[PDB]
Amino acid sequence: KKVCQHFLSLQRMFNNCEVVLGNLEITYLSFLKTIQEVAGYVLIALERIPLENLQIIRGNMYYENSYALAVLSLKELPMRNLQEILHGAVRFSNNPALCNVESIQWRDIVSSDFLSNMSMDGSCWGAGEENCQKLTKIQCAAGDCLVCRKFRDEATCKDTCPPLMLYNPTTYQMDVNPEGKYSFGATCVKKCPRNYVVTDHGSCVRACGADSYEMEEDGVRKCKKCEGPCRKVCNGIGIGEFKDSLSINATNIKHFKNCTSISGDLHILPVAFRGDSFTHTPPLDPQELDILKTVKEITGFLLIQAWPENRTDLHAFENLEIIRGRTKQHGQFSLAVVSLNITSLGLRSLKEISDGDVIISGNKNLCYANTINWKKLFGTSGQKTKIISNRGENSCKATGQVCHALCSPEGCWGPEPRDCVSCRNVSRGRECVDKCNLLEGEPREFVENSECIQCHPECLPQAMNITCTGRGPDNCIQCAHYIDGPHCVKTCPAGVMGENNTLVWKYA
Amino acid sequence: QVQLVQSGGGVVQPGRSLRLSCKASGYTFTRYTMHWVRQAPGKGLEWIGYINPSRGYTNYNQKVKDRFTISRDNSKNTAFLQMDSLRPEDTGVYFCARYYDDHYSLDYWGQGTPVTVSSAGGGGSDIVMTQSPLSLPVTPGEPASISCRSSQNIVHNNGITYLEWYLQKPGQSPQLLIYKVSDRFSGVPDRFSGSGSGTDFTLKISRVEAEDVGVYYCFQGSHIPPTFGQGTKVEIKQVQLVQSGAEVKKPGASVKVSCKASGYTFTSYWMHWVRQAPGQGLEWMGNIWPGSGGTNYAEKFKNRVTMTRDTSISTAYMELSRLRSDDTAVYYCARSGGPYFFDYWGQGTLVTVSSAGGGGSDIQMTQSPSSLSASVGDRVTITCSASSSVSYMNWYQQTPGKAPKRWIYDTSKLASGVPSRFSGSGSGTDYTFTISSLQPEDIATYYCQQWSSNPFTFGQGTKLQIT
Amino acid sequence: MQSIKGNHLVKVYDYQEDGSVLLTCDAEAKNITWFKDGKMIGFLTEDKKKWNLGSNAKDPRGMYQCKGSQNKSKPLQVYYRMQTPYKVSISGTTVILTCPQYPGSEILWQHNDKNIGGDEDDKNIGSDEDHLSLKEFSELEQSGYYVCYPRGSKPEDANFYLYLRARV
Repeated sequence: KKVCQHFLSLQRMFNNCEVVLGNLEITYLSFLKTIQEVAGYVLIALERIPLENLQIIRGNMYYENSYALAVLSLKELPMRNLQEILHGAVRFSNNPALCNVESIQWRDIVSSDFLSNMSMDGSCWGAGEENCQKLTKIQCAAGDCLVCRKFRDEATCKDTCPPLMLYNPTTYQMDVNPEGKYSFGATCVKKCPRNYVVTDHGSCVRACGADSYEMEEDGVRKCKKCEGPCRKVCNGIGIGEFKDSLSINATNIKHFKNCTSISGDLHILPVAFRGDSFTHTPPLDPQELDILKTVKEITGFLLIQAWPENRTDLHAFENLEIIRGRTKQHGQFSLAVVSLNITSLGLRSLKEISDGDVIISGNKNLCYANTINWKKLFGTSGQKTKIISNRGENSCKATGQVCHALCSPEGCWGPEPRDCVSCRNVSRGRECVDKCNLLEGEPREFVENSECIQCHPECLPQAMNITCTGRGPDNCIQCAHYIDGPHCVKTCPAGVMGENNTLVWKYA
Repeated sequence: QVQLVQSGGGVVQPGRSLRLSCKASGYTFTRYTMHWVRQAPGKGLEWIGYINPSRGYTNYNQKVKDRFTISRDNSKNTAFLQMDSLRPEDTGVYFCARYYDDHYSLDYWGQGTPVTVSSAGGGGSDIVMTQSPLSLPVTPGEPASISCRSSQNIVHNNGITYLEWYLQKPGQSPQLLIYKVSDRFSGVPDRFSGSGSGTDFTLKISRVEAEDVGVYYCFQGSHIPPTFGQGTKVEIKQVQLVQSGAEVKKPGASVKVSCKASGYTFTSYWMHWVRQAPGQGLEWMGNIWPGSGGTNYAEKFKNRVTMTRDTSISTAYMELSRLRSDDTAVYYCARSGGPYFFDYWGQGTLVTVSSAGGGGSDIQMTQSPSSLSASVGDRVTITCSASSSVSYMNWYQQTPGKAPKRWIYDTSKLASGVPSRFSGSGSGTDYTFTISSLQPEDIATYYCQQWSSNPFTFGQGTKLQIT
Repeated sequence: MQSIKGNHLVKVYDYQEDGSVLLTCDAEAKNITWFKDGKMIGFLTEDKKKWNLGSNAKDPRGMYQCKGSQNKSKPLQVYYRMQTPYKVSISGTTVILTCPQYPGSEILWQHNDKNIGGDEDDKNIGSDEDHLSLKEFSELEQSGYYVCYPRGSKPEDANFYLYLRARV
């Protein structure tokens, strides 16, 4: 059954659509005749339009508000099948050329939405008396229902398809459903068809790039939620639309909004914060530099030759995560903070300066720089630092701007425990505390691979021994809330799905 | 069959650069000298020069000696003609011809390529910054107002009307006066003010002193090429970038006027390099972000200028090669700014380049009659008088739309295929071409040519028609 | 070279049994008056007409010109090594010639009325602007009359020919 969402385009992309999961936006010849059931609205804007097979209007959108049947200014528009517009209201308005329509009532075709049922210009329905209204009410709606209330897999009417995942009390665990069925439109499919990618709600949609990301964890592409920023390459300074550009220009800063892996070389150069005259770029508002903070890789050479002075750390690249120098500025430098005014270099996560060497010079007020051990940062043996001319090391130590002693000897890119390459003790996420909440601590976490792992929150902290050994409430030692078999859980399963979607009482 | 193929012609805006190719076939390209000749609409043949493919030795007509460069590729049997700063006067059909030294004649001529030098869009090429007053002299303490109108809307996509009015005191570097349309440059006294919108803008000098005296020049900004306007010379009714010293070079030569820079990170402010023709306004010439050696050359000099820099020594060089007569200008080397273009400027390096007579005599040939109508069978006699004794005279036939063809060589020898009814005679400064019996196929233009001295000089051409 | 057309009436008598340089005057024999560097060096009243420059071992050199009843003929620059004239330089076995008049046009060279310096297929004969280079100069082969001329003009129209005799 073909599907769709200029007149020629819509007539070719709507002609054979046996069902359209989008909207029936027929605006402005007899190209539609077998549009069976539509999960959405119908923007009818035209005098002879068959539309005969239009059976169910779901109003999943509305023109302005509950406007499922928007009409205007079609006596031979025999919507005889248009018998039940569900979850919507009929805006059957501006019917000047419509005949045989006033005689037929306009209310039995909608249910419990007569409040928004406005219409203005037993009884036959459409053009030609051969058609009748065929009242059936005064779960089928189109008259083993022909059109189901919510989901009709093959012939049955079901409110909801068989889930892709069905709990296994045999595993004492909420498992997948062997009869797993994605709900394509209104029919359940074992395999998500139409090159459609499984979506969060399960209704495979052909586009879930919003607030999510596509994944392929099986033979079918799936849309996964966007972890932080999800991947979104953007051409960088030097390559692509900015190929001639000389910096992150202000007329260039915005287009990198939510740019994940800037593919060129970000090179924020002094003219930029100065703003340039010959290139016509207004001054980049110093707060706007926060845009690039979503950066998570910079496949080029980042020569950041000034940042706003009122900020004491290069906080704007506080997510730079690999600085692979596919090109290297002067072929020798990969991370090149040169003559800034930053207190600590502070690039809090850069843990693979892949290609070039790193020169961090001129930083007259950068102190935590020297203690960093750049060998673990360099990725190839030809990398060699030149971290020079910084703030005086002896003066730094005298002034006390030395790393938190809760930091391992490898150094630290900034004074706060956030900026420390590795810790003397283990770490609780970004920072690195003295001690995990092994017995005392509200988070009551668990140490894992020199890292504090906050417990499954559904687990009570324990005051005699360690609270929870490992991740997952299965690993939780204390669960004052209910515990599900050998696992702890929020609450017991009752409205669960079973062999035939049976509500598993489980235990009390 | 020897063949000369001209390619590369077309329409270009005046001042642009043009490169033509002449592929040689049917002979050893290196054994005969190659000459290029231009045929303008309505004018006779003009010799441009020659280049020896075996030696690379080239000679040029003085009128183009400084703007054209004659090149050739022995590996491709093609001669290259690089024409720069094209003027409307260069419009015409350009022809390449093979010189047989044995007959002292161009026996093989290419079909030619038409060149037309006209501006497709003058307004697009240069947002005409006409300024309403011109050399307005003003008594001190008066509310001066100088208006300039931009040929288009100066309203950039950013929406900032990137306008200024930079002043150059007599014998001093340009300095900026109004930061944008009505703001003020730090250090610019508020006595200056200005206003404008769309394409019309104007500057107000409420109080005028000796300081304000000078020329105020309105630069444009939204258009890609900065383009300085006519210039209203107001009369009466740290970082320092050092330019280099005054130099005089000769036509076709090159000057590298240096620009030493101190007080700013040289590789942190683009060192755009304006030029100020005597008797003409400023015109942006090119830029170079000293960091990376990028050049953004201007169209009017697009194939003649080369801007390099040594960030090491904190000096920026700019070698303008193939200098021409009108190139004499003082390359004020300013530092292109943040919100104000051309912020602080150098001393300026004047470079006056002049030429000599360059064979002004260009010993001339005169042909008579200019147009001749005769009946089929009539005897036609064409005379060619030389301003000076020429050892040998040549006659060339050009049918309309056809290249010149060698017809008579050595002042009496008929080219291969030339009918015996044509005859050439003469000596010294008098030569005659006689057609004993006119034929309809003889309708064409006849040009006499002297080769005793460069440049080759052609007679004006005799238009022969049949009544 | 061999021709006297162009008022190049002065030619060298290379019919000497001894290494003496005899000069001949192609004028209507009535009386030949000989000049050397503008100054007259002899006046032959009938009888003899050739001018003996002496033995070639003394390296005779100068611009020699004669005159019969007509005006002075064009000079013959003699340069033995055993108006601006042509410049001759010897360095080892290399003979280099400089054209006296080099207005910047393509200068062509001819040796005993035979063009030279044109083809690049000769490693020992190079033409560089107004300089013609003769490497491994052959006394018996490369000596004789030489002349430089611009493209388009006649060698006989040159102001004077050069007679070269050098032992290297």
